[PDB]
Amino acid sequence: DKIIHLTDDSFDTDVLKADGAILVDFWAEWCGPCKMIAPILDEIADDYQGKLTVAKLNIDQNPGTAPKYGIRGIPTLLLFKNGEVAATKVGALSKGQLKEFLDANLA
Repeated sequence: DKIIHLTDDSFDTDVLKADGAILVDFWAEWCGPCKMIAPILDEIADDYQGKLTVAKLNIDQNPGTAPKYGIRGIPTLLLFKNGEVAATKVGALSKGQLKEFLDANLA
């Protein structure tokens, strides 16, 4: 498993202190589009090994963090660069859509 399973307590260390790119997924279990991008995120974790880390924060189990980033709709994917959000994607997307988004914003 290449994915970081975040908590509200671990966010600072896992995301804000990490030396590189973290793709954070803000999601919930009852959220249909959230569950659709889940296996895509697994594949991307594999594909982007050494370029970025994928991390997931479930917003019901960890209610404190989303509001700090003004998250309303889910899924919301935030690409962090050394603790600094670089890019925002709200809603579901295919692997092809995520690849382009990542390639364009990792540059």
